[PDB]
Amino acid sequence: MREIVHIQAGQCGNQIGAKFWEVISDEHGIDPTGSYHGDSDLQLERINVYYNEATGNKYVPRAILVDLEPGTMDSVRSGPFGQIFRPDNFVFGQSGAGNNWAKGHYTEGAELVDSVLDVVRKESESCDCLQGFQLTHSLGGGTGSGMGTLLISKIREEYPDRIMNTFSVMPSPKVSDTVVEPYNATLSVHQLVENTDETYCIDNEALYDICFRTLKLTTPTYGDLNHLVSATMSGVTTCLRFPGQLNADLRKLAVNMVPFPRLHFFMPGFAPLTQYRALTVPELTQQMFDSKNMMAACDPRHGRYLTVAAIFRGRMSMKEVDEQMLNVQNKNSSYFVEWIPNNVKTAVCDIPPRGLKMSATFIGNSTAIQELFKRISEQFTAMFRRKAFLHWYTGEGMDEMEFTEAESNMNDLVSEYQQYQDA
Amino acid sequence: MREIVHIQAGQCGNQIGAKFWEVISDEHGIDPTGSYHGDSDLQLERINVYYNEATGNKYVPRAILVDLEPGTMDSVRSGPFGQIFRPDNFVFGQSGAGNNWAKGHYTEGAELVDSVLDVVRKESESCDCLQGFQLTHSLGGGTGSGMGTLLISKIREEYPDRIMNTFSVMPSPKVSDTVVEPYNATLSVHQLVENTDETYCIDNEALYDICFRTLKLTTPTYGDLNHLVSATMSGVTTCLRFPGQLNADLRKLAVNMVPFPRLHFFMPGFAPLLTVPELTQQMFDSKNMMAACDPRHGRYLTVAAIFRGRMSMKEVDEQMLNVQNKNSSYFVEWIPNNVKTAVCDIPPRGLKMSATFIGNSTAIQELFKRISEQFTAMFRRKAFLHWYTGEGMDEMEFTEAESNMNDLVSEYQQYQDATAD
Amino acid sequence: MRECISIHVGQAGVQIGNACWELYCLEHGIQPDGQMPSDKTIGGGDDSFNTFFSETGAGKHVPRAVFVDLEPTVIDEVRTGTYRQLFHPEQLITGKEDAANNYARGHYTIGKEIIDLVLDRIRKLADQCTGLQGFLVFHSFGGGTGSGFTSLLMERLSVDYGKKSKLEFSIYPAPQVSTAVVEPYNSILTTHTTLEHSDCAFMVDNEAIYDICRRNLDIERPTYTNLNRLISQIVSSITASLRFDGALNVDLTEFQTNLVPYPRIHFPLATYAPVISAEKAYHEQLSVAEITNACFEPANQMVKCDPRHGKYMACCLLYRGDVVPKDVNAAIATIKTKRSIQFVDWCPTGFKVGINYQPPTVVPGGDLAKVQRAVCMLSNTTAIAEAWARLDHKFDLMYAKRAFVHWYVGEGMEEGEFSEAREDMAALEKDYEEVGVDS
Amino acid sequence: MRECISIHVGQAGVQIGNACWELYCLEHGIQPDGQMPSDKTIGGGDDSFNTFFSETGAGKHVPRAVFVDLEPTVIDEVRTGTYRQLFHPEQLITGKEDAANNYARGHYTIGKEIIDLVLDRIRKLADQCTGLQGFLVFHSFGGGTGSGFTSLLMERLSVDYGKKSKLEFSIYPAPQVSTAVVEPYNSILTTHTTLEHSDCAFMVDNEAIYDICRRNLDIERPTYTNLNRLISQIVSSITASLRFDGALNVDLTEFQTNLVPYPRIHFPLATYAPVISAEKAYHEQLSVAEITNACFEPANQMVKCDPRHGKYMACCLLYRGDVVPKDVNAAIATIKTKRSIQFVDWCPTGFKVGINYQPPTVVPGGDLAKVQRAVCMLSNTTAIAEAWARLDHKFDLMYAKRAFVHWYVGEGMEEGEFSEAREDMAALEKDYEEVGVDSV
Ligand SMILES: Nc1nc2c(ncn2[C@@H]2O[C@H](COP(=O)(O)OP(=O)(O)OP(=O)(O)O)[C@@H](O)[C@H]2O)c(=O)[nH]1
Ligand SMILES: Nc1nc2c(ncn2[C@@H]2O[C@H](COP(=O)(O)OP(=O)(O)OP(=O)(O)O)[C@@H](O)[C@H]2O)c(=O)[nH]1
Ligand SMILES: COc1cc2c(c(OC)c1OC)-c1ccc(OC)c(=O)cc1[C@@H](NC(C)=O)CC2
Ligand SMILES: COc1cc2c(c(OC)c1OC)-c1ccc(OC)c(=O)cc1[C@@H](NC(C)=O)CC2
Ligand SMILES: Nc1nc2c(ncn2[C@@H]2O[C@H](COP(=O)(O)OP(=O)(O)O)[C@@H](O)[C@H]2O)c(=O)[nH]1
Ligand SMILES: Nc1nc2c(ncn2[C@@H]2O[C@H](COP(=O)(O)OP(=O)(O)O)[C@@H](O)[C@H]2O)c(=O)[nH]1
Ligand SMILES: [Ca+2]
Ligand SMILES: [Ca+2]
Ligand SMILES: [Mg+2]
Ligand SMILES: [Mg+2]
Ligand SMILES: [Mg+2]
Ligand SMILES: [Mg+2]
Repeated sequence: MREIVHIQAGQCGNQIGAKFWEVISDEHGIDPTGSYHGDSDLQLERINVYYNEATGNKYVPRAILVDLEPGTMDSVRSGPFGQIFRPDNFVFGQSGAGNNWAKGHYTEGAELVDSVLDVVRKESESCDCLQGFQLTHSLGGGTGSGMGTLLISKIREEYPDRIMNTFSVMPSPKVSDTVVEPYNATLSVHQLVENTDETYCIDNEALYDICFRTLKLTTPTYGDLNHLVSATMSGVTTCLRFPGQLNADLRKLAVNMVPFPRLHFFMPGFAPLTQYRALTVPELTQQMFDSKNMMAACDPRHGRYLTVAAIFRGRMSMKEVDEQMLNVQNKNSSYFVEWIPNNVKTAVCDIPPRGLKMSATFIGNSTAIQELFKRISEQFTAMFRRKAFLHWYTGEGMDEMEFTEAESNMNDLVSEYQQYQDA
Repeated sequence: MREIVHIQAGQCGNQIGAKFWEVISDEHGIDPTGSYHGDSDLQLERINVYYNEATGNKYVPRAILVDLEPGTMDSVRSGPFGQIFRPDNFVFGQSGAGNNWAKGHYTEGAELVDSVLDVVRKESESCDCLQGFQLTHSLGGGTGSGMGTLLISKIREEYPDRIMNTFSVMPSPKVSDTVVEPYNATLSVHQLVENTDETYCIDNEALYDICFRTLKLTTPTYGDLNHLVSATMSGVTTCLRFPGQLNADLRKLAVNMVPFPRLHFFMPGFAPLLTVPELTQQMFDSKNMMAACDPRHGRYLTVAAIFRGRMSMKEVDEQMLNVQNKNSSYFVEWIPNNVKTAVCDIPPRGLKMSATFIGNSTAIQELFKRISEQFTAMFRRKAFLHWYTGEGMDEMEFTEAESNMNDLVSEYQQYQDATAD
Repeated sequence: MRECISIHVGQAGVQIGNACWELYCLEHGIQPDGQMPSDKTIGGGDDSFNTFFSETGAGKHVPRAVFVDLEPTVIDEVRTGTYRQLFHPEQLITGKEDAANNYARGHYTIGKEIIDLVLDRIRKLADQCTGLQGFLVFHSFGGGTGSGFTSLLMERLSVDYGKKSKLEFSIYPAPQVSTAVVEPYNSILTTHTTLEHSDCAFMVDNEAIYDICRRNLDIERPTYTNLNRLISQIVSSITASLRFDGALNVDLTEFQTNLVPYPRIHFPLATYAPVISAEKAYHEQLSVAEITNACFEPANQMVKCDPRHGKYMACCLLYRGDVVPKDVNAAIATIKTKRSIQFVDWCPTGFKVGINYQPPTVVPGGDLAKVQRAVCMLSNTTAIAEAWARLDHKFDLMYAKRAFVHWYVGEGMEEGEFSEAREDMAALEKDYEEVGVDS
Repeated sequence: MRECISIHVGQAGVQIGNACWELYCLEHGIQPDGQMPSDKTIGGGDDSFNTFFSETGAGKHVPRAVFVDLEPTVIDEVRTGTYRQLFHPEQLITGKEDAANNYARGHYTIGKEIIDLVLDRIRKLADQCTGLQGFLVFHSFGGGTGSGFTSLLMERLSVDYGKKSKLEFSIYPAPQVSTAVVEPYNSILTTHTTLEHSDCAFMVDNEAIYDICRRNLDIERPTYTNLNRLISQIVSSITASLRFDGALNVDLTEFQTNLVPYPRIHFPLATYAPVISAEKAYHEQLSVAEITNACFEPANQMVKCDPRHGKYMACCLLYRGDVVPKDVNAAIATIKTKRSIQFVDWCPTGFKVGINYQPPTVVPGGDLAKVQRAVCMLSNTTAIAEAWARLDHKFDLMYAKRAFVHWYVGEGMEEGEFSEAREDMAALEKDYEEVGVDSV
């Protein structure tokens, strides 16, 4: 039945993961106790994708919670919808990964991984027809970055043919915890380029800018950034959670969105950025393609679009939707590749998210994403040229050779992206 | 728990020794009967440094009186605070020393050293944690000079990691007793250069002049000189006996005062003989040195200064800094921050405020030169050597003492001229 | 009496299939529970409708059909639909996970495991047949199943039912109607693999049916339901010769005798008229000459192309309703000297004509107005080569960069099968150039 | 979990220890008999303050601390003082004879008599821990015990706890306060011995604290009691992240990642603001903008050096009290344009900010005014090598003539150990030069 197992690891992974469940639980009418209280059968028709049905018309998120420190775990368990999560699926250690990729991937994480796999394996046995896994995590810490990528490799070893889908938060000096985030992120991008089928790049720098420059918020918190992440996550999974003309799953999504295997990093976008005045469909499509609405700091105009998928939610003129999309394309055809015919697809969905009359969600595969990796790479080299802070890693058993490899593999990625920009 | 074992030997030894107990008993509130009659709790805090606690809050000096002749300790047990002294700790001979170093070190004094040892040992088993010993004697000749240095050497073999501290009174002809005093001094300096950790050079030459010129005394007596000696001894031992902001013992003083092992001979000073500015100034003046040496004919290796009485810490700091800057030339550069200053609340008897001076200065070589001059004058002509060879010594032993004292003066020069970069 | 078994593969064939059998039932008077009062012989009989329906002791008529899809979501709607009781449960074969728009996954990976089961279900139906004439395969070009599993099925059918005829109803992909980017790949891949296992294939271009629904029916955003009701009208016109008493196209081999003179060029073009909106309360019904004249308007063809700059190898006019031979000859006389009808010089310039007096039936509540006379024209024109040229060009654009190939190679296909299929298509276009053009 | 054991070694460490614990109690509402009425969990709990206090069945909260000194007189005050009932006797360990300002005596002759006993008491404390995080070691550079015994204790701890983290709060000697002539020797000696065993050291220059107490607090001649009360405020700001929970609070091990670029460069420079007197605080109300700016004034630094003449490798602002991010950011932007914050080229130019909501406390009868908001800046700057240079020159002046070296050799040391220690210091100074040079 196209069931998806959700895994959320680390502090960021659990806070955005936790908001995701709060939002989609709402859209499906599930209350914090897991009892259906909605008004439409549409809310229950794909409910088996993300929720496992317990006896007593009870719905339980098919979600696994992972962390090396017990804090955020307790934070979620007492948050709004904390009770809705299955207690057996809170796997957490005590030591913490100290924002150290090596601790999460090799030393501290290794002691806990098998515990997580037993829950993963448990939730999968409970699936008529497992579709794939999805993982929320940050790339610049330790548990999400390192243990996350470690789980993604262990899961691909036991489930070599399921789909691996991650929402990956990229680090930025504007919202920074420690200086070693380029190290943690470069080691992880390496893993992602090899063991995931689809990755949504959610760039904290972009999030910061959207809050600061557009929403007019001098002092943005992680709570403001996550509001945008959950909006986007809800929109990207619409076709998975609600009925529509579109009889598609994550594999069909990857076959059409990923023309070459290593280029599976997606630029997400959302409109309107969070209103009394209603938006117009021309306005929704106008913003969706605007650089200022991309959740990844890359100017789409600096590169070309390989594949585009847009999802409109709301009760709207499907004809006008279609007219406006062909306008943009015919208005920006110099930013789409001519060698992939008809590479901009649109899905409409009648259920609008709570709070908005209608919205659009943008999923782009664009060569401009290289700017993001170039940025990560510039900040990596500045430190690595002098081997600053390496001792936090070499003291956990890692060697410099492994940093050299990740950096090299990342530059290749940037090269691949730029090879298809001059087609 | 930092007990000190006091030992006084010879006429001079017991004389200045007796006064030392008169003064520090008065400061701590101990009457001649050993009963505590003071009014402050500061007087009893470090009392165990020099006193044992007897049944019924009776405090007994932790002292051992030694002499080769009963005609002196007889006196000691008659003066005020003579009953305070524990009667077993009297260890007196009979024959006498006859101002002959050899009789005190090799022949007569040896017959009696075992007897004193058992007393020093018994007093040491009593100590929670022994600091070391302090000896008041005299390089002038006989018991204190020759036997005293024998005791130092015998105690050292049994307490080698303890501190050996002497108050040594140097001979001067202005207060002379015998002609052979240069001979005895040199034989002792030869011992002290090798077997003590720190030695205060109380010089009868300086004491004579202070009484005469300064205190304008025409006919100075030993009473008058000793009164100086007491005032100084009370001073140099102040932070041993009271709980000042300084937390230190004999070994911590040695470590900061003695840059090289042989150069452990100090120049005491005392003022007055009245504000912080003058009190500091007199303290670095030659007229206040209990040693016939001009601080300005050599250089200070290290200096310690203790101010007693009620005064402003800040002014003390400022006045001590000004003296150094205005006399920078007279301090070696290779020992940074080599002047230290303590302040104690309670003053001495009869003074609103006093200051004591402990200098390790190369100018001390003048003292040694003086003795060396008088020694080499007699030895050159072989005068009186039979007194010593008749006890078993040979001229060789007289030569070593001279050649060793020459070097001692030679070292003090070497470092006086030493430069930094 | 000879039987015909229909096979519906993938989402497009299953739904198009649903629509046709709904129409077949309304046309022969069969109830949604398989009853047929028209039929007086209970449990048997050799009537013309028995080529598409078998009967039971209980008087129930069952389509000679099999529905196969690699995921249950579309067939389930048939299992709980209005004609749920009309189908035996074993006629409906569903899988666990689909082919993800991946021809390789449908033909090689998932296909290998489900092919034998399907062939058994087909055998079960062939056994009940006393003269099977062959099969009608309904499928899309673009679906991973419609493209990939179909071509494996067509390969096997040629083995287990050698002498029999295979006819194909194919849905050509158009971006106006839900298409994935890789659909050009699946189209060439399946066309090459199946080109020698199909005796005759009717392409329907979703672009064409889309516009017809917009122009003639005034539907702003046509849905699959709108499209499939119009498609199954064309399909019903093509198969009626098999289901009703008649003389023209009485069995699958006449389609190839009348329409396919060269084997590889077995792609006839369907035009159809009149398409009239049921929302038009009044609308004068056209004459025979008029509906005939419309068969030569590009607007009414199942594939957008211009037959005027091509040559014909065969035309076949199939009228349904109130049509007298006298009026048919009159129109044909006129449309010869009016329009541009080039025939290839090695073929007679003529028209095989059929008339079925029963007029088109309309699904009640459908979009189509009832009409007293309608016609369907099957012509074999080199013009249709346009649809191959458009498709092959899109193939070229992506394949030059190797885009999306890794998904196919990853299911076990060899990259060289791309070049083989494309090289075959490059020959197919040439076969049309040599047949048609001149210096 | 995350529990810290605090070891106070020798007079300076013990007397700094009193100040700190008195303050912690006042910060958490713990009484001198150890009762904490606000604490509802009797006999246990996993609260933030529990990282420094254990609990007994009777509701007593006992510091996770050991006091060690080679003579009793300084601990005896703790034993008979106001917080005497706070510690168990077994936590207060003293010998009979100290090290006499002699490193050789604290690390060998005397120290060996008592090291085993100290390590046994530490173990007992560590066994009461669910997740011992590390050790905090309070000592002076200049004393025989502070330098010699500390080095011995650190070496042993590396053997018994491996790479478990060890943090130092060190007292750097200054002539104005109360320094012995040999303190430059004990300083270079212990710095060299502990260097490979210390994850991070906070030096407090006595000359800096002394000057601050005079200028800012209007104290003619500051005493040890004056200096320690100020030192303990700095110590409290650094550990505040460990003892208090908060939405915007950052853990000290997170700053530690940004404050240590390389193992040997582990000496952050601390600054604290405001150090004002009640007479002056009655008028001025000091904003986040003012106290932040004050951290970049050379004269407010726990170590006397000139950061304008160096380069930054990390800057952490630790705020506590009535402070909100909007103001912090606004402040940092001002500083970021009016001052010479020159960073090295190989690390970002950000400022890492934590904010603790609990406001500063002051001991009753102290010299600091009660304020609504304070800040402590932990910066890693090459400028701090100036302290190494000053101390190394004094060492060289004496060692060139072997002055006082006989005291050390008499206890068992070899001249080789002196030159070895010095050469290490030499490398350390060169290490600070190189991190500052620009990349290729
Ligand atoms: N006319 C028409 N075209 C359809 C219909 N359903 C799908 N299509 C078209 O067929 C193509 C997609 O093929 P599908 O039938 O969806 O695919 P499938 O056979 O299920 O294959 P997989 O889903 O990949 O396993 C697209 O070009 C669609 O526009 C339908 O009901 N009618
Ligand atoms: N800030 C501060 N410095 C102190 C304190 N006590 C001593 N110091 C300094 O520490 C150095 C001396 O170290 P101490 O702690 O006295 O010595 P110790 O560790 O007891 O060593 P020993 O007694 O020699 O065995 C000097 O530089 C003093 O100024 C104190 O309470 N506060
Ligand atoms: C499960 O949700 C989705 C699944 C898919 C698509 C998609 O984008 C609208 C989705 O929503 C995010 C999709 C998108 C991209 C394509 O290429 C641009 C394509 O041809 C193909 C598609 C989808 N097919 C169509 C015709 O829209 C199937 C895969
Ligand atoms: C037992 O009492 C004393 C003990 C000491 C000292 C001293 O002189 C002030 C004393 O009073 C006589 C002392 C002296 C000299 C120093 O400087 C050369 C020094 O650094 C070291 C000191 C003392 N240290 C300090 C900081 O004054 C410790 C040893
Ligand atoms: N958008 C967002 N980023 C976060 C959040 N929490 C942490 N981050 C970022 O993630 C990185 C730190 O990873 P974190 O999740 O704290 O570490 P982990 O627990 O070891 O995985 C930094 O770049 C933070 O800015 C959050 O709630 N939202
Ligand atoms: N200041 C002082 N010097 C003394 C005293 N008695 C003797 N001397 C000096 O000590 C030297 C003689 O030593 P003395 O103690 O009399 O002889 P001993 O008993 O055989 O050691 C001479 O230089 C005397 O001037 C005394 O009471 N006070
Ligand atoms: Ca019948
Ligand atoms: Ca508690
Ligand atoms: Mg974090
Ligand atoms: Mg005499
Ligand atoms: Mg399908
Ligand atoms: Mg001490």
